[PDB]
Amino acid sequence: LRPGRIDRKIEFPPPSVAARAEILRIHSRKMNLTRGINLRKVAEKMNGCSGADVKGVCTEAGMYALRERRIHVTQEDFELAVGKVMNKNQET
Amino acid sequence: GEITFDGIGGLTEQIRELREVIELPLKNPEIFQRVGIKPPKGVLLYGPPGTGKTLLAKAVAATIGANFIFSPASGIVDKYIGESARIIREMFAYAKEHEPCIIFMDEVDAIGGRRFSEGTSADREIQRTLMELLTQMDGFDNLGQTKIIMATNRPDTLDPALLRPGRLDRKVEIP
Amino acid sequence: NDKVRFIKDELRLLQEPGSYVGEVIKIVSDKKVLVKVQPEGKYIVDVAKDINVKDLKASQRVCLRSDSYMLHKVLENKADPLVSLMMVEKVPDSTYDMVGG
Amino acid sequence: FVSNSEILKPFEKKQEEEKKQLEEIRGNPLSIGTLEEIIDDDHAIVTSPTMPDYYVSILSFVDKELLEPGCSVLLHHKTMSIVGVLQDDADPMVSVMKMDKSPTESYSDIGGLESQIQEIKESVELPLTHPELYEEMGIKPPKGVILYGAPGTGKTLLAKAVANQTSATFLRIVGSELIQKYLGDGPRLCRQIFKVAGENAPSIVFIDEIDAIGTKRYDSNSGGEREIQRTMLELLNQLDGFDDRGDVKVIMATNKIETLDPALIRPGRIDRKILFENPDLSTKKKILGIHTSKMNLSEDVNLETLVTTKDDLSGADIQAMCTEAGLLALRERRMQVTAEDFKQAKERVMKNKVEENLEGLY
Amino acid sequence: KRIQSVPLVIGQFLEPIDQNTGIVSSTTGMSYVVRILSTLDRELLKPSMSVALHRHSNALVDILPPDSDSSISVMGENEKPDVTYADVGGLDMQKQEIREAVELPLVQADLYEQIGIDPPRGVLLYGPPGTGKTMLVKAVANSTKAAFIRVNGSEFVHKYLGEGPRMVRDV
Repeated sequence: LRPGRIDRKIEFPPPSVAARAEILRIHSRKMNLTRGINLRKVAEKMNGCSGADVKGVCTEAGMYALRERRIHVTQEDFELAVGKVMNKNQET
Repeated sequence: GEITFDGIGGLTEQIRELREVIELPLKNPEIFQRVGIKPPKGVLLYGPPGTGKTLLAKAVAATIGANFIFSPASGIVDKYIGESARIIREMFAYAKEHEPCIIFMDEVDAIGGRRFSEGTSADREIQRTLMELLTQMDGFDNLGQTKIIMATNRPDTLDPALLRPGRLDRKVEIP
Repeated sequence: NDKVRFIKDELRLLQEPGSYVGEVIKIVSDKKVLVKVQPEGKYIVDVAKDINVKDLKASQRVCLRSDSYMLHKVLENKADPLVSLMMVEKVPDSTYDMVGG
Repeated sequence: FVSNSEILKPFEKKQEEEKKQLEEIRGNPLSIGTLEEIIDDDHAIVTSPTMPDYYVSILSFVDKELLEPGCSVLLHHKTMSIVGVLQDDADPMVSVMKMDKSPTESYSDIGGLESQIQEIKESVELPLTHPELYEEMGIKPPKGVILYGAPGTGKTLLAKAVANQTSATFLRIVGSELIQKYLGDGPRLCRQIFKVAGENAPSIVFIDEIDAIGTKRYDSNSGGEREIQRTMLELLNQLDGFDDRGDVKVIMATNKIETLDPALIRPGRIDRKILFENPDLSTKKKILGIHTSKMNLSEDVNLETLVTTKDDLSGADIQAMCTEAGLLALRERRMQVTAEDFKQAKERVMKNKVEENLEGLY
Repeated sequence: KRIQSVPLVIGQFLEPIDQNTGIVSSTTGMSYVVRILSTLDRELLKPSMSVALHRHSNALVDILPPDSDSSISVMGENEKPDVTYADVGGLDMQKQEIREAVELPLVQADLYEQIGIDPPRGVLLYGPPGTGKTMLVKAVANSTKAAFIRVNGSEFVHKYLGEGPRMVRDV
């Protein structure tokens, strides 16, 4: 670390209520959802998921739709993936 | 062997304990049918080598009346383009032909160390060739005739997969 | 007439075991050419009357005789895959909005 | 040409015929082997991935100097006897080595350090272009130089300017990668660098920040890690065991070489000591003033205002204060930087890398 | 085509060049450029399937059918497996992917298009074998009951040139 070998070390913002809808406003394009999906309201029910884990929660949402074998994913299937993903993060 | 009963023996509980999982499938395997379990091949020997340990093969297995094929670890090395475990695969052809066949691995600590650092040179293939030996305890081969006997000097980093309570059962200490 | 004759031509042309293909690192002024064979080492060979040393680009797939190893003609160009693992990506899948913040 | 008539007449007659004799000993596989050893009976040793077995005898076109133990040569088409030799060029297969380039360097930004600048020039740049004064005097000049302190502050930047002042071949070798977890890779690659480059006289090898090697303590060889102490043992052979004529020059610039130093330096092969010095009022003006030669800023701001009261800001600290204050003014697309960016750039540099031991009085 | 006949030498495909002219890799590691027979079907070529060559002339003989399968790599199927999937429980929470990650994409491929997430293509399982890790693998053939290939590569790749590449392709 030198003045002009490395100029500044950029710090990223921590996750928050508005930061949990980060991936929700983008990945939802290629992923099938409904119009009753509120990206900001559903994010309020989650925790510790911003960039990486929201992609995993949306991935687990597709696995839940395979049991019902439907073409849509509603807010009911989101709560099942909120606690399951956090169980793997709390390990170790 | 040309030798009579155990001269290194004298322990009635442990020596006869090995014969129960051997002579049972040889005549009537009707006990494991009602229980509904696979016949145990597990035999493990840990302690000082050659003393009450090594000679059990040329003694106990000699009186069973079964095929005894000595399997040295220094003969399967094949320093140049190693065939290794692929040699042992051709040996099981006698087990399918002759049912009373016994295979004895003699004092092998060489495959024991798993090398957590993985900085080896010629030993990386050894952990690789060992996985083919695990296939005989895993895959399509199911017999109950050929017995699994592996000996080691010390309970060091030795591979826990081969230590499975299905793969290795009877553990005979040398007290 | 150019079909059955091509059938009989397959008898004489296939009498040899085949041809070799290698990469050309450089050329010389002796009317020879250096071709690097893939399974073997580097070999300096001779071209034919249909190609010169000025038109030979570095690292090009050509044709080589079996016993004589003479260069017949240029078959293909440099291989499409580069090095071993190339992760270089221009204009990746992330353009404007992928990861926020 | 004139001789193309008279002298060329008894020339080309034997020039074309010998080429046909070459085609008899060449053909066009031109197999490339490797010559392991030269035999006074003119016999060679073939090498190839196909494992060749040949008694081949050394033919003409090659001499004892051209034939080399382990460099590629050309072979006969059938008998596979040695014919020619491969010419080496481009980048060898040894470790990382620079070839040549001409940098643009001089003494400008490091101005004010001339007290220690003219010292290193005496033992480095002067005994290069003028190979004299050692015949009349008879004292061998030192080999390399050793610098310990904060690099990039103008102490190491001094070595970057000397590299161009030599007007000759400059070499830069990496001293980091030797610390690899493998045992024995250190002394190998280091010997092949100076042995192959011994043909070109100028070298001046520079190495930066070796914190690993040099573990000795009470004995010469301890029971410590072998990834470290044995790698240094190769440097003893270059600076002491096997000494050149003054071609190879080793330069090492690190933080603190104290414990590192007397396993290597030796009494009199390399004599240099250069440490980072706190600049005075005169040195700080030459460092900051020359940086502004091409820089433009507000004419109402003096460059010596912050020079009076400041804490240990070297040329490296100023390099960022010029860039940090420049990027803020460039956002408005202006070549001049205001006064507010001058003090703003000094704080974040002083509040990060610059920290004292809080030792007062004394 | 009959000039070739019985002396078949197994080759390998490399890359096309010209109509009825191409290079054919050989199992010995020496590539040969031979004239492709006009009778041969040129839409069946892949950089996998082996071909037939000659002993002396080393000329391409015949494009091999789908029966070109070589048992040197032990190519076969599973006949009447043993371990049953329904008997081993307790992992059902994590075993929900048995039919979802295997039989689901092979039957209904339109469900992943109606979702928009990548299907479970790459599958990796790490842990001690024989403890129910491998017992689940043998249980896949029971729920499937179709062509099943279980081959453990360890030393299955050759330590010398050319038998390794046999296992690298055609499998």
